[PDB]
Parts: sequence; structure tokens; C-alpha cells
Amino acid sequence: QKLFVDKIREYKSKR
Amino acid sequence: AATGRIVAVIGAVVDVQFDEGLPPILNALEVQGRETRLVLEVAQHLGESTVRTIAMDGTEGLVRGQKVLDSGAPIKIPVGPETLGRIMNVIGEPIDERGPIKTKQFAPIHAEAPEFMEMSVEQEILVTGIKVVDLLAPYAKGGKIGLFGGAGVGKTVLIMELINNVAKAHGGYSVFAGVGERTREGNDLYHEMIESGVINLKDATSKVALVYGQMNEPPGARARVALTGLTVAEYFRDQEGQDVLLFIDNIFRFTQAGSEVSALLGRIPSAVGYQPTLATDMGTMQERITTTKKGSITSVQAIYVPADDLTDPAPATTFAHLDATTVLSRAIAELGIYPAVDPLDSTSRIMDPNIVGSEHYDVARGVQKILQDYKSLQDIIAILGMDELSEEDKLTVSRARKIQRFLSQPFQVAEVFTGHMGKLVPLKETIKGFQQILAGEYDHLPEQAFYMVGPIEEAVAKADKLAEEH
Amino acid sequence: QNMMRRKEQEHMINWVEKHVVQSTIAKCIADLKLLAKKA
Amino acid sequence: AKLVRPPVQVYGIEGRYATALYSAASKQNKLEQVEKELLRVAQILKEPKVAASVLNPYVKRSIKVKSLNDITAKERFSPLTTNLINLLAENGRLSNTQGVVSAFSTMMSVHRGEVPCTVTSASPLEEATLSELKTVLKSFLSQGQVLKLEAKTDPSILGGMIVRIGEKYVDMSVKTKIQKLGRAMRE
Amino acid sequence: DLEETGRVLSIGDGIARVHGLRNVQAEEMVEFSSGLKGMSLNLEPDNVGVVVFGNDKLIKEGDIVKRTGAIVDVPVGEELLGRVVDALGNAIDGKGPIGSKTRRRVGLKAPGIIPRISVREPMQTGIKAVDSLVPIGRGQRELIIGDRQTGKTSIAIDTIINQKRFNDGSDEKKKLYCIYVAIGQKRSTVAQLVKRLTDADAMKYTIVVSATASDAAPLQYLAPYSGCSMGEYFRDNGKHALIIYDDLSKQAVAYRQMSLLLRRPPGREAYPGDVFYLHSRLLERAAKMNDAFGGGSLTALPVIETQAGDVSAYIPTNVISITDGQIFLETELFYKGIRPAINVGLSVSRVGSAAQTRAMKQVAGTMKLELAQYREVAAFAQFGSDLDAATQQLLSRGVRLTELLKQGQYSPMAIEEQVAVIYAGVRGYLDKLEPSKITKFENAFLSHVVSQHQALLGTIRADGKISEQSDAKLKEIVTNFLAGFE
Amino acid sequence: DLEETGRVLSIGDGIARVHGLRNVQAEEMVEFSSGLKGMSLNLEPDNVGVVVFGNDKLIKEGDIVKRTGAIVDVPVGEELLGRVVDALGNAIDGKGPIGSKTRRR
Amino acid sequence: GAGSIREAGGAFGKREQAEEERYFRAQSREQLAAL
Ligand SMILES: Nc1ncnc2c1ncn2[C@@H]1O[C@H](COP(=O)(O)OP(=O)(O)OP(=O)(O)O)[C@@H](O)[C@H]1O
Ligand SMILES: Nc1ncnc2c1ncn2[C@@H]1O[C@H](COP(=O)(O)OP(=O)(O)O)[C@@H](O)[C@H]1O
Ligand SMILES: [Mg+2]
Ligand SMILES: [Mg+2]
Repeated sequence: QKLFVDKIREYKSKR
Repeated sequence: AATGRIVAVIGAVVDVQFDEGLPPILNALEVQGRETRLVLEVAQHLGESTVRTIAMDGTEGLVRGQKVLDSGAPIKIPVGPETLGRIMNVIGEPIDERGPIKTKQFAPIHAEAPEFMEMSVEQEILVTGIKVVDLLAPYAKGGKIGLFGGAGVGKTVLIMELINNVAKAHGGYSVFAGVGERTREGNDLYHEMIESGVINLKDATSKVALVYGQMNEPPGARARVALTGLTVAEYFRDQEGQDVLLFIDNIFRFTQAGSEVSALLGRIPSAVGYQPTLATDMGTMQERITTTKKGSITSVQAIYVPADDLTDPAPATTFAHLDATTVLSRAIAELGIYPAVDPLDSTSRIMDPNIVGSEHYDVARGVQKILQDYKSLQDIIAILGMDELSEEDKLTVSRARKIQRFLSQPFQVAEVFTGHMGKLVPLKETIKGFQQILAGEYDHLPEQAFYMVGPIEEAVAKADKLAEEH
Repeated sequence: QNMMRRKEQEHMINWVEKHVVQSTIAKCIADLKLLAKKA
Repeated sequence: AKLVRPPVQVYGIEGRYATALYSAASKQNKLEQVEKELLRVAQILKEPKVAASVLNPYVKRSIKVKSLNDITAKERFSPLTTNLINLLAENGRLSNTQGVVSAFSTMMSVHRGEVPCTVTSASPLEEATLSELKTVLKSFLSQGQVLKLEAKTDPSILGGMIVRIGEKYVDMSVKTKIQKLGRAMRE
Repeated sequence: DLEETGRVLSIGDGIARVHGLRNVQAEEMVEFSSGLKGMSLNLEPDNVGVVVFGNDKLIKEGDIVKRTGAIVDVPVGEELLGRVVDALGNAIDGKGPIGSKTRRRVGLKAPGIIPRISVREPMQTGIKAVDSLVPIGRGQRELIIGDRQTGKTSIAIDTIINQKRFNDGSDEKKKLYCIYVAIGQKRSTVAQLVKRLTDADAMKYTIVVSATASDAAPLQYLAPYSGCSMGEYFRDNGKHALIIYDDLSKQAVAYRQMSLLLRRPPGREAYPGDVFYLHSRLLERAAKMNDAFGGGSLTALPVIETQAGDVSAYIPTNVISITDGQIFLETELFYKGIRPAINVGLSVSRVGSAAQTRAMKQVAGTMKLELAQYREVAAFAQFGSDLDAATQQLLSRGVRLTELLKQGQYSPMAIEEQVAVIYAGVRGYLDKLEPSKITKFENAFLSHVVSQHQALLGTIRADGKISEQSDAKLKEIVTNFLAGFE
Repeated sequence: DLEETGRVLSIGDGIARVHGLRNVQAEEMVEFSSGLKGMSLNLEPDNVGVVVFGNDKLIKEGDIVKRTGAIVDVPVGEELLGRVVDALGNAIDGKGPIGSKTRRR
Repeated sequence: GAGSIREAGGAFGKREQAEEERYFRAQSREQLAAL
């Protein structure tokens, strides 16, 4: 789930 | 990056075979083992890991098997305020013997046109001080202009007068691009810009960047030098927000350059012998010369019209890329009227009563209508003669000839051609003078009183002098 | 407020994509499992 | 005269001579023999002196076809291979011969059912999952074909694997997924 | 996601010769590895000739080309009204995605012989000269042909702006949805046009398909068919659409580029053998359906730029042969002060009076006959004072009707006011007035009839004709205003 | 040799397709075996297209072409004053040679 | 074709130009002396 890693781990990163 | 070998040299076209790392199209390749820097722009992938390329300089002395190095990018020219007052060629080398151009950023000469959401609809009249231009087909700030004309009708003199007036009245980093023109005219412009203070060889407050690829260049250099000048102007527009002037002379050469390689690239000719890709090449070049929401670019382009055709594919294709065309006529230059602007063939998209005011628009339409009526009456004048015309029609012909002379104007740059002094007529003075000629306020004055004068007060003074003499 | 919201969320979306490029045998095995799941 | 066309088509001079030879050999049922003799004759052609003598443009075609004829007789070829070499020499297409050869080769490459398929990865992948993918991919095949794998390695895809099964093409790489969902978040 | 692919054998000038792709169809849309799109135009035994929907600097030899399995299609529907789109229907005005539900192929065939009914309903342009002398009907293909800068786009834009009176009303039978395809124009020209349409509130019922000068030749080639499909959506669903291709000369040039680069045999002016087939299969799709097919319609207004007025060129000849008439514009008439610069002698509408309301028919038959006689005797101007009284009367009435046809830009007139003005003209009520005032009168009178005479205008609009009560009331209004006019 | 020397593949209408000549430059002057000179204008993968500076009657298929190593150039100076020369600088006025000390491309 | 006769050059266009110039040099003379 490479992008699904991205989508959560990065929106978290922006948060 | 990647290295290949020359496998064919035909004219200005060179084939290069890469074993590893075929370069994309539009990349700049450097030929190894040459005195001066020779650059080949990739144009086609031929298959079998071979690319066809166009040479930016001469191809003499090239050997099959000679090494060619891939740069990994298109032609990158230096951009920045350091280019002001300098002369560079198509590939960005300084050709003014003043040393390297130490900018801090380089820009590729191939870029995408601004998007549709980046367009600006602002139309604001740019007063040039020329009577016929401001009256009938006024230029707009941030618009594309274009000057059409055959060989010897006055495109260069008009573009130099525009340079003089606007650029010396301007504060926004002009850029001149000589595209396949005479080198003598390039030296002339360089020195009349140095002596005018617009280019400063010391205390670098220069406000013009020059890019030059002239008639003696191969087709590739003459096809890409317009893009080089465009890229300089584009940096000045985007990364600095300034308002740029972009003079291009001559843009037809750009088109012509393509033709000179078209068949050698293996392409079936289109009509009149022009490349099949004429319209799209002109499009991808001209669509970058535009005002965006990030900056403004006023562009004046001298457009050569081969043999006074105006239906040749090159001028006919250029017409749809401009906002205010000025068409010079040989039939007018042979009358002695300068500039040779054709009043019944010039056009401006701001010749709209809601933009220039109803008075300006009405005066312009009245001038054009009386000139068309003069045209229609000249046939009757040839058959019947003049003495058998109606009196309303003799009045029409008198006012039409007077308006013809009054559209003429002495230029500051043509002071050697005429011996006259330069005149810069304001806009309101032009409207007022032409309104007064159309109203009949000067039926008593001769027609030679309006030849090569500025405002109408000068016509009155010239008539008084012409009478006091005889 | 909109334009600052547009430049920012644009500078965010290319950040978060560029920031996972910096970031797996389970996937290589999962690929063959998916190729088997192709049928 | 009706031809026996191969399963795959090659075009050009290569394809024409290869199809002519394939249809010739299929009529007498000698395809494997002609294939072996073409391999051998190509390896003979790659000899430096022979390559210099056959590529030479100022050598008369009479002496060239005589040279090729006798050097064909020194190996006791089939009549089909001998006649093919004589036809190539008589027509002046000797320079193309290896192409022709490989053409026929690739033709038979599909006659044996050998389906080519390349798997590009980021880092060189070990043999366990290699046999795993062998087994799962031979499910992608019709009646009686065998895989020709070429496990290639470019880390620019930084993950996943791009699988080209003949002309089918699946993109399990991670770069394509990242760009796809990036576009989706942008569009 | 298992896809059939091919390799790029070669790439150049926007043409990709592609290996493999054994099952690709003719005119099928393929996708390159760089994300670019392409269309398979040449299916050859050893390669496929793909035209590239973009810039070929992103395509390299060896790149993977995937199939999509579908002929080119575009989104259609009412969700496109008010949007500016590219040739493939992608929004380019930054207002978000097109929330359409239906997709339609751009290369569908035109309706046959039977699904059609005669062209009988008027398509009001708002230009007096067009609506009176060159009437256009719903389902017609009227060509706007002329030299450069003669006022063709202005005719199209007036026709688009004029439909606001019908699109704001409640009569669903008279609503006209406009589509403006812009081929080979500047992006700033299209932005000016979009701003002009927004200011006139004409965007809410207009689609603008934009394939501009910096777009690839395949996109300029495809844009007219995309617009035609977007209009066929309305034509099929009982509604009425109008489409303006501005212009078809540039689409012909783009198609010629694509053909010459694909090495297709060139013909006259290097155009391929099937450029007539191109424009004809584009233009036969503008039809008028019978009530058994919903009664919808699509009206085509192709534009053609002639060089030096040469209508005997290749593409002008083709499109003149295809269409149902022509509105010819002259630059000499333009600079004579006659604007819109319509040449009435050359213009023609082979539909004709069948596309006019009865009132406009009443006044326009008379106006046409009188202007024809005027054109016959018009050379005798410059000597008119030395012929019969009949010839001088012909000249007088002719110049009065000529000045009656001049019209301002972006100001289309309702059919009732056009009829009232032409009535004042062809009934003789402007013979005593001198020419230099006609236009002025035409303005003031108009205001008068708009202010104090809404009953007569409304009754003419509702009846479509000038009945005897309407005739007499018009008579009295005209004579009163004329007697009391400065 | 096939690097400083080629062989004429075909000759006709004053054009010679030449084999070999791998090191010849574009617009270089080559010399045929008959004493004629030519200019290499088409460098192609398999041949060189030489334009012959004279009558191709004396050139036959198989002739030997050699390099000069010099891009075409003519004598210059003041010695040419008063002389009638052909396009390559050779005098045709029947007054002997031209004592030029300098050659210019 | 409004100025077709003088745009074509030739005898009928060169005579028209001469006639125009004659008339208006006459008028410019009789206009200057009255100043
Ligand atoms: N009825 C009119 N009255 C006054 N001016 C007009 C009228 N119609 C057009 N014009 C003006 O004439 C000029 C040319 O008109 P327009 O651009 O619409 O025609 P065109 O054929 O599409 O030109 P182009 O060659 O750029 O495509 C415009 O500046 C326009 O403002
Ligand atoms: N504004 C002018 N005033 C006087 N003479 C002019 C003017 N414009 C052009 N000329 C004359 O016409 C000649 C050609 O001028 P030029 O600028 O070179 O035209 P073009 O650029 O079209 O070749 C000039 O040498 C000059 O004698
Ligand atoms: Mg010039
Ligand atoms: Mg237009």
C-alpha cells in the first residue's frame, strides 16, 4: 500500500 | 553525459549515432574536437539509435565518426540583468568582445507557452507619437504589433523610430532580437544605442539586451535566435515582473530558416515550398511572446512580406498572431509619403469606440472612409478627367489628398534621408488635426502644407511660409 | 485567502510526494500474489 | 504457389528472405535442420577474412558467388541452405544475411512456443521469487509455451517490477503508482 | 491492469512510428509512457503511425505505448455550458473538472435521409443584413467566408449574444445553445472572446472549445469534431444547438501537416486527397431532426478566411460546395463605412424565406428586390443627377436601405425591431430624409418604439407577422416620429 | 587504406559516389586518380558524394580518390592583379603561374 | 476594385496621376497667391 503509506504518513507529516 | 558519433553530414543536417543514452529531442549536443563551439540541436529520432540534428554553426570540417557529447538539456542561455548592454548569439555566447556574461542563472531556449488561465485582457493604448499609427491602428501596452512590408518599404526605419521613442520613454528593460538580418544594421543599431545612452559600456545601467543571428548564419541559428531573444525577454517578464519591450527584426527569417532544412529533414514540402509544420512552429514560437498575469511584454515584430504578397503563407499565418498590424505599402512609399503605412490595410484590436473614445474612433473611421471614397473616385478621374467632377467630389478629393499628406511625418531617425527634423505628435493633436481637416477648416490651404509636418499648427506655419515665398 | 490557499496546498502536495521518495520484500512477494490473483 | 507463412511476421529484405526460407523448409519438413545450418552459416560469415570478402563492393559478384558457393560446399549443407546462400549472393543481399538469419531464428523462436518476457526490477532479485514468478507466469500462457525470462535491474523504478510478457505489459513498479495517485491528488 | 503495448521505432515532428500494437484499431487512442496521448492514423504492416497529442520532446525511441481500446470520445452534456475546454474536453479555465455523465465519440456518422425534416425555423442572428437578406434556419450550414479582419468573428459573436433573449425566456422550443470552437487562434484572443461573452452574460449557454496555435496539429484537427459531438448531444435530445468553427482553414492546415508528415500522397496545394471528406463529414452532422427523433437541430456556422478574396482556392471551394449558403464579407465595403461588411450580391442562403418569420418575409422581399435594382443601377452613381427620375429614385432608395443595414458591434437587434426598421425603410418613409441622418434616425426611432410602443412590438413578436392592425399602427408611429424628427 | 583513400563506387553527371574515405571532412578537396579535383559535399554512412571540378569523362568506376586534408581554398594576394583566373585560382590568361604566397578558404 | 485603374499602373493610371497633379498644382498656385 505504498501510496496509502504516503497518504496517511504524509498528511500526518503536514499536520 | 552520453557520447555518440557523427555518421552523416548533409548541408546543415547532421546524423549522430548514440550507443548508450539517446538524447531527447531538442537537446543541445556539442561536437568534440573543434576550434569554436559547434552545437547540434536534436530534431528527430531516426530509429536504430540514430538522431537527426540541425547545426547551429557551419558544418565544414566535420568528419564521420567525430565524437559528439550530450549536454542533457536544450540550448541554455544566460539570463539576468547582466545580459543588459551585451550582445549574445543563438547559443548565448557574448559576441561583443566585452568578456563573458556572468549571470547567476541559465534558461533553456525551449519552454512551454503560458496557459490560458494566465492570460490578461487589459487593453491600454500605447501612444507612439506617430500620426498614422496612433490615429488609425494604435498600439496597446502589452500587445503584439507586427509590421508588414516588402523589401525596402521602411520596416527597419519604423522599428528604429519605435525603439527611439518608446524605449527612451520606457523604463522596463527592452530586448532586441536580430533574426537573419543584415550585420551592417546590427552594428548601426548597436552604435546608435551606445551613443544614445541606452547601452552603457561603463557604470552598468544599460536597459537593452541584444541577441543577434544574421543572414550569414546557417538555417539552424537563424531559426533559434528568435527563441533566444524570446527567452531573455521571458526571464525579464517572469522572474522580475518588469514590463518588457521585445523588438524582433525580422521574424519572417525564422519561418524561412525552417524551410531551408525542411526537405533535408525528410519532409514533403507544403504549398509555396514551405515546411509542412509552418503554422505549428509559428504557433509554439509566438504563443510565448505574450503578456501574462505575472508580467507584460510589448512586442514589435518586423515581418518581411515576400514580393509584396501578403497572401504568402508566412505573412498570412503571422497575421492571426498579432493585436495591431501595421502594413507598409510600396504604392504609398512611391508617392513620397513616409511612413508608408497603408491606412486601408492596417488594423488594431483597440480601434474600438469603447476603448479609444468615440471622438478618436469617429475621426479614424472618417479618415478611412474619405480615403476609400478617393480610391473610388480616381477611376472617374482617369476616365472623365478632373474638370468634370461634381463639386462635392472635388472637395472629397482635395480633403483626401490633404489627409494623405498629413498622415506623413518626419522621423528623428530619418533625418539623413529627409534632412528634416524629427517630430513627435501627441495623440490629442493628431485627433484634432485630422478632425479639422475632415471638417473643412483648411480647405484654403494648399496640400503641400501638410507634407512632412507635425501638428496642424506646423501645417499652418508651413503654408504661411510657402505663400510668403511665392 | 484563496490564492494563498492555492499556492500552499500546491506546495504541500508536491512536498508530500517528494517526501516519500526519500522513504521491501513484502511488496515483491505481494506483487507475485497479485499476479496470481490476476487469473 | 501457396506459401507456408510463419506464425510471426518480419518485414523488409530480412523478412522476405526469412519467410521464403521458412515456407520452403516447412514444405519438406526440415525446419530444425535449416535452422541449425543458418546458425552455422552466420557464424561462418562473421569470420574476419570472409566478412571482408563479402562486404567488399568492388569485388565482382561472379567471383563472390563462386566463393560463397564453394565455401558452402566445404560444409555439406542442405540444398535449401545452399540455394538460399546462392540466392543472397546472386541478388547482392549478402550484407543482410545475418539479419535474415536472425529473422528466421526469431521465427522459429516462436515456433517452439518460446514466449519472450522481461521483468525489470529495482535491485537484482534472488532466485526463490524468480521460480515463484516463473510458475505464476506460465499460467498466463496458452497451450504449450515456455517462458524466456530476462530479469533486468534498474533502481530508477525504486520498487515494484515491470513485467513485459510478450506484448502484454503490467506496471507493478512503485514510481508509476506514486505518479498516478499524485496526479489523482492534483486532478 | 494488463495492457497490450508497442515500442516507439522512431519519433519526429509529432509522428511516432511504433512497433507492435498488433490489435490497435484505426483511429484508436493510445497512451505513451510519458503520459502523452496519441491517435493511430496509419496502420501499416510493420509499424503504426501515431499522431501525438502534445510535444514530441517527451517521447523517445524505445518508449512503451499502451492501447486504450477506444476510439476518441469526449464528454458531452449540459455540464459543459459556461466552460472553456480543450479539444478533448478537459477544462482549461481552472473552474474544476467537468461533472459530465455521458461520453460521445467524436467520429460518429451524420443522420441519414429519413431522420431529417426540412429547415423551417429561423435562427435569429440579430444582424439586420443577415436576418433580412441571408436568412439562416435551424439545421442549416451557413458559411461565413471572407478575407482577414473583415468582421467574421463579430458575426459569430453577435449571433451568440443574440440568443440571450430566447435563453432567458420560458419558451423551450426557441432556446439555442451555442458552441464556439476556436482553432489555431491565440490564447489571448480566446480570452478576449470569453471575456466579451461573459460581459454579455452569454457564457451560461455557451461552450468554448479551444485548440489554440501552440496546441499540436492533432488537437486542432480534432477540435471541430469534439465541438460537433457536444452539439450533437443537444441535437439528439430535442434541443437546438448552434456551432461556430473559427475557422476551418486552420483545421485544414493542421490536417495537411499531419498528412504530409505521415507521408500520405499530397494533392493540390499539398492537401491530402480526403480533405473534402474531412470537412464534409464534419458538416453533414448539422441537421434538423423530425419530430419522430425529438425535433432537435444543430446549426453550423463554419468560418473560412480567403486570401485576396480568392474563393477559387481549394478549401474555400470545398466548403462552399458543402454548405447551404454563404455570408460573404468585403474589406472594401468595410472601409466604405458599410459595417457589417456583408456583400449582399454575393451572399446567398439556399434555405431562404423558409427560414424567416412572416413579418421579416413581408419587409425583406421588398428590401431584397429594391436593393437588387439598386445594385443594377448603382454604377450610374457619380452621374445620378443626369438620368431619369426613376433611376434617381432607385439610387435614393438603394442608399437609404444600404445605410439601413449598418449596425454596431455587439448589439444584436430583436426581430420585431428589425422588422419595424425595415418597414420604415421599404415603405418610403425615409426618402425625404437625407442619407447622412438615416443611421441617427434609425437609433432615435428605435428608442421611441422601444419606450412608448411595447404593445406593437409584443404583438408582432407574438404573431410573427404584421397584420392589418399592426400595419396601420406601425404606419402611424412611423409617420408621427418622422414628422416630429429633427 | 580506406581512411585517407577511397574508391569510386559510381560516376555520372559530374557526381561521384565514393567508397571509403572515412577521414574526409565536409567540404574537403579530394583528388581523383586522373588529376581532377572534387569537393566532398555529402558525407553519408556508406559513401561520400563528391562533386567533380571538371569533366567526369576521365573518372571511371574503381578509380582511386585521395585526400588533400584541406578545405577548399584559393590563392590570394596582389599577384592576382591583372590576371584572368578560373574558379580555383589557376591562371587562364596564358601568362604563367601566379606567385601567390597566401591561400584563403 | 475601387482604385484598380491606378493600382495597375499603365497608361490609364499614369494619365490619372498626371491629371490630378495638374489640377492640384493649379489649385495650390491659386491658393497660395491668395494668402
Ligand atoms: N459591425 C462592426 N462595426 C464596427 N466595427 C466592427 C464591426 N464588426 C467588426 N468590426 C471590427 O472590425 C475588426 C475585425 O473584425 P473581426 O476580428 O471580428 O473579423 P475576423 O475576420 O475574425 O478577423 P481575424 O482575421 O483576426 O480573424 C474588429 O476590430 C472589429 O472590432
Ligand atoms: N520613415 C522614412 N523616411 C524617409 N525615408 C525612408 C523612411 N523609411 C524608409 N525610407 C527609405 O526607404 C529605404 C528602405 O528603408 P528600410 O528601413 O531598410 O526598409 P525595409 O526594412 O523594409 O527593408 C530607406 O533607405 C529609406 O531611404
Ligand atoms: Mg530592414
Ligand atoms: Mg476571427
